[PDB]
Amino acid sequence: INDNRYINGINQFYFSIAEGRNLTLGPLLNMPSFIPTATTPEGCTRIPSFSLTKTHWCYTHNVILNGCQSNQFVSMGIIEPTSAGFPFFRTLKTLYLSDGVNRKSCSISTVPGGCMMYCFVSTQPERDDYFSAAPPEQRIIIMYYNDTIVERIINPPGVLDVWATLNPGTGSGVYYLGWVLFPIYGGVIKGTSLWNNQANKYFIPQMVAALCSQNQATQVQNAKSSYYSSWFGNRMIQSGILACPLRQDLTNECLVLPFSNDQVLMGAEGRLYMYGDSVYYYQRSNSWWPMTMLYKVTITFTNGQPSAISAQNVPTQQVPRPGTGDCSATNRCPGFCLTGVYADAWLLTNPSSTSTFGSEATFTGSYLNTATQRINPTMYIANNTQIISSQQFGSSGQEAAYGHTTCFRDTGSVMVYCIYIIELSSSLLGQFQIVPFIRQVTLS
Amino acid sequence: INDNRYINGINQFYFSIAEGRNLTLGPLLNMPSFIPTATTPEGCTRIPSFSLTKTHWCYTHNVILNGCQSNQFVSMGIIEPTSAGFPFFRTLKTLYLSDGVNRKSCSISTVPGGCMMYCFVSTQPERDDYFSAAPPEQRIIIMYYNDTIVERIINPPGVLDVWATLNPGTGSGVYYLGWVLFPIYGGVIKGTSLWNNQANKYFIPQMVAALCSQNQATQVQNAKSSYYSSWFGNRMIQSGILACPLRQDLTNECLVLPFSNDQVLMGAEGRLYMYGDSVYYYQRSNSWWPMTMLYKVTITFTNGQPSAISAQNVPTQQVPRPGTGDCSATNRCPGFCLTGVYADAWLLTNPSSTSTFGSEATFTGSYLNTATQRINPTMYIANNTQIISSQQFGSSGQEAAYGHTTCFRDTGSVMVYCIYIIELSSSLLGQFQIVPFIRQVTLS
Amino acid sequence: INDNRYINGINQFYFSIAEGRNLTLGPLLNMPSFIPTATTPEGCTRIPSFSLTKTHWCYTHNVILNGCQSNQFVSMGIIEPTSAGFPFFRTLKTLYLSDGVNRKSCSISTVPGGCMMYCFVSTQPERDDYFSAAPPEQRIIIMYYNDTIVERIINPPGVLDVWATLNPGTGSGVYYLGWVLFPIYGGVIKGTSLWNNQANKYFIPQMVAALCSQNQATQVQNAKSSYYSSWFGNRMIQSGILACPLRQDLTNECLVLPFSNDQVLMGAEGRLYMYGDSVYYYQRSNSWWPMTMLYKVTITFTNGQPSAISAQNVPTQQVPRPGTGDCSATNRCPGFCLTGVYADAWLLTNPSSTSTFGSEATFTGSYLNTATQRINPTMYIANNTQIISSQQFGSSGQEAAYGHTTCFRDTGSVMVYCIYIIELSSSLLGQFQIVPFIRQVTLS
Amino acid sequence: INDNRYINGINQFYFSIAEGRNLTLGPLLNMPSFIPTATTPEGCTRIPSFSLTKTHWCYTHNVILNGCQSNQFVSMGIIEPTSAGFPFFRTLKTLYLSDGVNRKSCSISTVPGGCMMYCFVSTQPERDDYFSAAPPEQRIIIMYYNDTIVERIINPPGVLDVWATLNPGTGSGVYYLGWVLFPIYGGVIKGTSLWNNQANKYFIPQMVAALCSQNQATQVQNAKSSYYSSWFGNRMIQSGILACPLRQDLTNECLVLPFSNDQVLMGAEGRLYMYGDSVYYYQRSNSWWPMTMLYKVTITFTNGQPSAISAQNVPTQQVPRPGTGDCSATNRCPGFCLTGVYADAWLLTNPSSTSTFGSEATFTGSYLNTATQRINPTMYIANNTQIISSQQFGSSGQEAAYGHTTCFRDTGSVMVYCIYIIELSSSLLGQFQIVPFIRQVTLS
Ligand SMILES: *[C@@H]1O[C@H](CO)[C@@H](O[C@@H]2O[C@H](CO)[C@@H](O)[C@H](O)[C@H]2NC(C)=O)[C@H](O)[C@H]1NC(C)=O
Ligand SMILES: *[C@@H]1O[C@H](CO)[C@@H](O[C@@H]2O[C@H](CO)[C@@H](O)[C@H](O)[C@H]2NC(C)=O)[C@H](O)[C@H]1NC(C)=O
Ligand SMILES: *[C@@H]1O[C@H](CO)[C@@H](O[C@@H]2O[C@H](CO)[C@@H](O)[C@H](O)[C@H]2NC(C)=O)[C@H](O)[C@H]1NC(C)=O
Ligand SMILES: *[C@@H]1O[C@H](CO)[C@@H](O[C@@H]2O[C@H](CO)[C@@H](O)[C@H](O)[C@H]2NC(C)=O)[C@H](O)[C@H]1NC(C)=O
Ligand SMILES: *[C@@H]1O[C@H](CO)[C@@H](O[C@@H]2O[C@H](CO)[C@@H](O)[C@H](O)[C@H]2NC(C)=O)[C@H](O)[C@H]1NC(C)=O
Ligand SMILES: *[C@@H]1O[C@H](CO)[C@@H](O[C@@H]2O[C@H](CO)[C@@H](O)[C@H](O)[C@H]2NC(C)=O)[C@H](O)[C@H]1NC(C)=O
Ligand SMILES: *[C@@H]1O[C@H](CO)[C@@H](O[C@@H]2O[C@H](CO)[C@@H](O)[C@H](O)[C@H]2NC(C)=O)[C@H](O)[C@H]1NC(C)=O
Ligand SMILES: *[C@H]1O[C@H](CO)[C@@H](O)[C@H](O)[C@H]1NC(C)=O
Ligand SMILES: *[C@H]1O[C@H](CO)[C@@H](O)[C@H](O)[C@H]1NC(C)=O
Ligand SMILES: *[C@H]1O[C@H](CO)[C@@H](O)[C@H](O)[C@H]1NC(C)=O
Ligand SMILES: *[C@H]1O[C@H](CO)[C@@H](O)[C@H](O)[C@H]1NC(C)=O
Ligand SMILES: [Ca+2]
Ligand SMILES: [Ca+2]
Ligand SMILES: [Ca+2]
Ligand SMILES: [Ca+2]
Repeated sequence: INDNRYINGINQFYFSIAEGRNLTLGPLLNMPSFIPTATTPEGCTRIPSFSLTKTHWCYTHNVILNGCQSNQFVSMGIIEPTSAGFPFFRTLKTLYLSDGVNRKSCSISTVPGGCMMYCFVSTQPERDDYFSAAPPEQRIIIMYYNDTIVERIINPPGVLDVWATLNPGTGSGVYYLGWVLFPIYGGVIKGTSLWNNQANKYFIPQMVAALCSQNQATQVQNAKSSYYSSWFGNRMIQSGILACPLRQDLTNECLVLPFSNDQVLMGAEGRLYMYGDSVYYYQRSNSWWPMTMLYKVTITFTNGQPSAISAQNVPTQQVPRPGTGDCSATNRCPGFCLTGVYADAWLLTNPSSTSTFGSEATFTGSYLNTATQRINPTMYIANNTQIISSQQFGSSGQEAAYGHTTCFRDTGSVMVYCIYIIELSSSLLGQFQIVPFIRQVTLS
Repeated sequence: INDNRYINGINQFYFSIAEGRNLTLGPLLNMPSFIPTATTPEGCTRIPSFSLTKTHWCYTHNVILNGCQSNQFVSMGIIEPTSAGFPFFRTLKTLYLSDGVNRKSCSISTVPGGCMMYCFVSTQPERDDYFSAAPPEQRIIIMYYNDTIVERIINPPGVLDVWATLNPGTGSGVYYLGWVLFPIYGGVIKGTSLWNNQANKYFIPQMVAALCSQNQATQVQNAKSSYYSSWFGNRMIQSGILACPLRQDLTNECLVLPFSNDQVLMGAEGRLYMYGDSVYYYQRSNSWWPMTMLYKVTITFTNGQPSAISAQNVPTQQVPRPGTGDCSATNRCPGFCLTGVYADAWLLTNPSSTSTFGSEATFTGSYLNTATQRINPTMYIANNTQIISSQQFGSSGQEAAYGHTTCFRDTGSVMVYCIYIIELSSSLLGQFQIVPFIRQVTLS
Repeated sequence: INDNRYINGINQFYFSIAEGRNLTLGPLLNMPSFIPTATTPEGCTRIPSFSLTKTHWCYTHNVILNGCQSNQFVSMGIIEPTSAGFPFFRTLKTLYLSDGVNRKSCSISTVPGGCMMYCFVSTQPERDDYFSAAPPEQRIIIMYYNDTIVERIINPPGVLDVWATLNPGTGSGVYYLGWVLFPIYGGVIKGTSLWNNQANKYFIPQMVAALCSQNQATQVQNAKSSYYSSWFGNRMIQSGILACPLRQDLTNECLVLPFSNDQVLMGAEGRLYMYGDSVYYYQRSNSWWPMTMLYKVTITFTNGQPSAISAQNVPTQQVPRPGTGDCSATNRCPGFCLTGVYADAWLLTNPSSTSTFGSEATFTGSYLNTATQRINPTMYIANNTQIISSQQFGSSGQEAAYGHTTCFRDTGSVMVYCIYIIELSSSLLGQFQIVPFIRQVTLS
Repeated sequence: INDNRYINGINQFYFSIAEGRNLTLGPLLNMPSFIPTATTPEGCTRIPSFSLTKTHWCYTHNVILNGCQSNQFVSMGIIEPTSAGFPFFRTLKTLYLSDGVNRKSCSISTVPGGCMMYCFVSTQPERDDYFSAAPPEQRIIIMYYNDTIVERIINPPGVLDVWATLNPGTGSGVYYLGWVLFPIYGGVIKGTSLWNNQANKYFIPQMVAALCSQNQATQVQNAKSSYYSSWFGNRMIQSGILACPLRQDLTNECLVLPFSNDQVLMGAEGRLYMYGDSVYYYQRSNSWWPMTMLYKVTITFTNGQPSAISAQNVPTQQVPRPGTGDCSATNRCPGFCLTGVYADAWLLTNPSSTSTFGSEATFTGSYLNTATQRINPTMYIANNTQIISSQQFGSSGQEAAYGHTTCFRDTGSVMVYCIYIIELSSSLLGQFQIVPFIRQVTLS
């Protein structure tokens, strides 16, 4: 179990609104990395997922032997203090799922006594998945600290003949009230109930108006069209949550809960968080709006089962991501787009602490500082409109990809540490080196 | 425990003399590295030690937060096959000794149910250790797989007032007949019994004559002087073995067994191996002879206690190491030298299988292919006089340091794999990145 | 162990009713304090707990680095005579629980061979604890004189879903018939069995009638309402006792025994005492009645387990405490109040020695002599209606807070000494300086 | 024993000459004080002595019940890290020597397994001691951690009829090569061998010339006269060292070793230190030169017994002390003086590391910043000519007295902490409150 110094400093808003204004990033600190490196120049390690809870943490990433176009590495352990005062992620178990099953886009989550991981089995190019009317096989693997492993092929209702494809968001899932929730996304088939119930719905971030040159009627029209991709088999690209009861005999008990397209952007990879008793969702900006999308999620239970989800966006115009064409970091107008990168963000302040939800919110993470290239990885702290602290890693031109950020407090020294897991392009070993950067978020 | 595919393919001579002639190195294979990386540009990870036995493996290295001038990372696990057929070193436990005790030059060894590690506590520059008449504190830490940890300060007899300094060789120790043996080295004080019993002794490798331009009388004179260093407090630089009975209450039961200077070169870092029931020793070439030094060690027991050791050198003139001044890779004449690098080698063939010990021996490892710089890491297979297979890693100029090689056979596919643990200079994260390269040693 | 001069003079009523009338306080005596001071102007040391038994004493207090809004200091030792004749509390062991766990409101008790301490883990403002339906984590730490330490998270039955919060009373617990008893208090949830069984119950001290201007029917109505706080999450503020069997593997064996609200006032901090074989309870006056509340407790065992407690109040109208608003030291009428200070009192005379329980009782302690401010610390001796001896410490305006009093007799010189542990506001080092004042209670 | 984080960071020069230039004092940190407070307004606690060694620390001070014109408190324990990273001096044993023997001016020293304390028995005003030809009784008490206590009255040779008085310097003694060394001082009788061998000797600090307005011949004449006090019975006020072999049956084995008056100023209180294998001495400036006096001491052994001592002064003109009349902090000219205060200093840099001994030395401690009053306690870091960092404690006018400073490094976090034990005048409890201030000495 995690050291006494951390058990009470996990999954919470660490600073008050007032303190958020005076936060700065400290130096990067050196700890033994718990994320394995490739041993060949061409080896590819990508798509990390990290979940940290009161008792322990779970980590996983995909490994491809030659180039990035597989096996899945899983790790679990605890956090303990070093003589220098900062954390050391102590690995207590390692697993390497290598058996011919092409598990991809995996999301992992901590569960009592272990880790639960959700993946889909890839057997063809992603685009092909959207055209085929049949969805890929879905699997959830439970790995207990006692070395028992139980993998199950799941068939949640409302998937067959509704979703042409379904993928985990790769971002971490969370254990909530006895259920394990994972972010999901995919393409929905035209004419289905889901498609019809979503017809004419769209979402436009609160701060777009002041930045978009188009008029309200034009924005609305374009936003509605941003949820359908002709390139991806003419499907409605949908975001949602997969709720699975913690059981070892899962078959069709997991539930697919899509977000209303009136509250969320075009479906994309994502991540789920827990701040106190509240669930939050991060949605990759793979559509027209290039800014960090975070939402407070309200989950409704009907007869002990998740029945519906509602999302409330934390309005911002900060931390853009690189994109292609008319959907770069400089875009501000609605339209159909299918480009971007995963770059989640951690809320250091409570958005509900303000009279108007998210009026003044502070968050931290990493982002690729450039308009269209996956370059210049930069760790930062920002509020709704400005970056109040940042530090680029490496020299300009340094290639990078996804970034997963997680923060926690050591209740002993009373300092907050954040880990920024970044896929870095390496010239020595492997295509990428996934690095768990760690530093302190200093108040002052 | 290690998978059934490896339990019977460890610590043995894998090929016959005839087969050794047709061995070649296969491609480097990509597996998730079990050696942790640094998370800052200046973080320094160095001095690895690796021990692999029938049941499991132990690994460790030193971590310094800023630059390479500390904490000690320890790891243990097993080996299991991947769907591609090659090994995956599965970590089952990690430890990070971080408590203010500056444990250095650590050597680790597998023991039933865990790992036993031997280190010395550094409190001043190495050179200062040789001048002070008092030796540094010596410690042996036993780490059981059940998480029990027992560290002891040891005071073996014949150390105080005999050795000005004593260090583990950093290379792996071995578990032999109930005792854990570690390679050691240091400086002996003038006028001591050890010094007197070693007076006038010297060793000249069998193949030096044909390569050295000096006459026999001159070589002998210079060789005798190569065991005394005026730079290192005027001490006799001695190599030896530390034998410790496997106990949890060690105090003064461990025994210091020095090698006779008539059979070994000037003391240096080293490593111990087990090939069947035979113990072998690798001695770093930190003196005048720049070639790989391997010896078969004969251990004598008197009353259940190791009482003396004898070494028989495997005569070679292959695989040189970079050195400074008149002691570079091109040197062949005896004289005092104190320069070199650690680069052990694994014997793929049995030296005793030939009528004349080591007349035709084959070994593999890595070496820095250059005369004086620690550059051009190159993995190879060689016999007594030639390199019969090799492959440089990276582009010329690539900096590197130590290299620890370990080979084992998968008795299922019947192929031999060797892991080359190499300290590589990295430009991205940390001063060095210790990489566990792995490939196959192919017969044909 | 305590010196022979004290082993037989602990936890007893030292004077007869007749002698109690002629008791006066002697000068304060100077002994080396056994309570550590802060080393910074802002350091905060508060909330002491002190337990003294036949063999030894246990002491503890909370330490907060900046201001009083943590770590827990623990100390244990014995009492021995000085050449001047008075006591010296000799510390034989010190401990500083500093590990990130925010242990608060701790109560300590002597146990054979050590100390047992009970705390709760605070993670949010106190008021928040009452609103959340989940109670804070509860912990009991046993610290043996042999340096073994065993901490356990306890989950006594009848706490979850009954008590929104639960805290130790901070006053000392006592070792009784193999069980360690601690005073407790907190908020009970509406609709629970406890709440229902307590419905319509109330307690009005025997001497209130003659001092209250309201009529009997009005007093009764207001008293009933004094047990419910809308400010503290609409909970019934309850007082009680936590009984824990002396074991090192405690989980759910400790028992929560609430006092009947027909015999005790609104729940508050408290302390348990032992006078001979009788258990006594002190209840902080945090409600409407501002006078010292002491009760003789009768404990019932069913099958070797504490099953119920009954309290009999020692009727007084002496020694008031400062309070806010209509609940100051001058208040005498029932109503809802949530203000006051901890100020226990030691009974120098046996309340049962009189035909009518407590008809003539004498006690000693400290109290803040003022109506609404925590000012003017004053040590005293008093009977049911008057203060018969007193001495203010410092000059008027001197700030102070809690006061823990403990008396014992030196059977050698035959004199009674009392220690008054008082939190004093200091201008030099720290926010408060907890001082163990000591003097004699003279007969004459 | 001390935590692993400190065992290797004690009694050493922590910084290089270059680093000494960039040292600053950090904030004062709050830890539970290990020095007991008085419990009455008039209680007097004074004259602390503190010794810290690899394994543990020893502490002691004098306690007088009424005013400062007795009993002796002794404490011993270890150092361990807190969750905030800084030290906590954990007391493991306390003792209170209270038995009618007036032990004064005690100096304490750590010894293997305990503490050895040296005191003299006062029976009359100090001045009377100098006039009486008979010296006061001398005692050394050994207190082992196992609670065994052995006190002995000692009669070292060369004391009777030579020294009219003899006192420990109150500063800590040190354990050196099997002997416990304590600083001493007193008055020598006219006509004795010591007096004759010291006749015409004098010492003038290297930096006095440039600051003194008198000529060389006048300075020399006045300096010679500064070693004789007509006020103190016309004795030669001498400084020295008392060497005692670590034995439990001491009688006349301890040796009185006086310093040559050609290398040291008029006798005064003092302290002994150990930096590596070197012994250093601090001499209170109770004579004409008001600046910090530190000397490297060379001890000569003849037949296993200390036979002579030699002192080499570290030349400075920094950190003056308050004095009376023509001997205030502003004085610079030789002459007879008998005024000053104890204020030792710790060397953060090695004086021998410079080509010219002490040419650039850095030290830290506390000093009363004023010309003639014991006021304005101020902690500082200084070099030979300037104070490069300082912070006054309290508001101007704050009375204080002695200051004992001790520094050590936590080899885990790699930071240096210094404890400044200062006698502070308090208005609340006791005449003085001896406070163990602690902070970090930051490099940068
Ligand atoms: C490892 O821990 C898991 C989690 O408890 C154990 O799982 C139990 O498995 C049995 C069937 O094999 C179920 O009936 C239980 O309900 C499971 N426990 C629950 C509720 O999670 C697993 O058995 C453990 N490994 C072993 C066999 O030691
Ligand atoms: C985000 O942070 C920025 C920078 O701190 C805030 O901008 C400052 O706003 C204050 C007004 O309260 C001005 O006094 C400063 O001059 C602004 N800084 C500058 C120069 O840009 C910004 O208001 C924050 N956004 C919010 C309100 O969340
Ligand atoms: C080491 O390997 C080399 C290369 O295989 C051996 O050299 C060969 O020796 C044979 C004689 O048996 C010749 O026919 C080849 O022409 C040699 N190779 C060349 C061209 O260098 C060498 O003999 C081996 N060393 C030993 C005997 O251990
Ligand atoms: C310190 O004293 C305690 C109190 O006796 C010892 O506790 C015992 O612990 C063992 C398990 O470790 C139990 O089985 C015993 O019942 C305990 N004794 C009882 C009844 O209190 C503790 O072991 C002592 N410390 C040591 C190990 O020397
Ligand atoms: C508490 O103590 C007071 C003071 O000693 C008692 O009051 C005295 O009562 C006696 C009657 O027995 C009178 O003779 C005195 O004049 C009273 N003292 C004064 C002047 O106040 C009081 O009775 C005691 N309370 C009890 C009975 O416990
Ligand atoms: C506490 O420790 C001291 C230190 O070892 C013990 O002292 C020994 O006392 C005996 C006589 O009583 C001597 O003969 C030994 O030489 C002493 N030891 C030495 C060399 O220091 C002391 O006895 C211990 N306390 C006990 C009795 O347990
Ligand atoms: C003690 O410290 C002072 C302050 O750092 C030193 O004075 C400085 O000396 C340098 C020359 O190397 C000048 O450049 C600075 O201007 C001086 N500081 C000032 C303005 O006073 C002083 O030299 C040090 N004393 C020594 C040499 O030990
Ligand atoms: C943060 O720093 C600013 C600038 O000094 C200060 O005014 C503010 O009070 C700080 N915020 C808080 C309340 O911690
Ligand atoms: C190795 O290869 C050579 C060349 O083909 C062959 O002649 C030889 O028999 C082989 N060695 C053995 C016996 O495996
Ligand atoms: C206490 O003092 C009173 C007044 O002198 C005296 O009458 C009484 O007897 C004393 N009490 C006892 C019995 O000790
Ligand atoms: C100390 O700080 C000064 C000023 O920045 C810098 O020049 C110097 O190198 C530092 N000293 C060292 C070597 O640590
Ligand atoms: Ca499909
Ligand atoms: Ca040495
Ligand atoms: Ca609650
Ligand atoms: Ca005298």
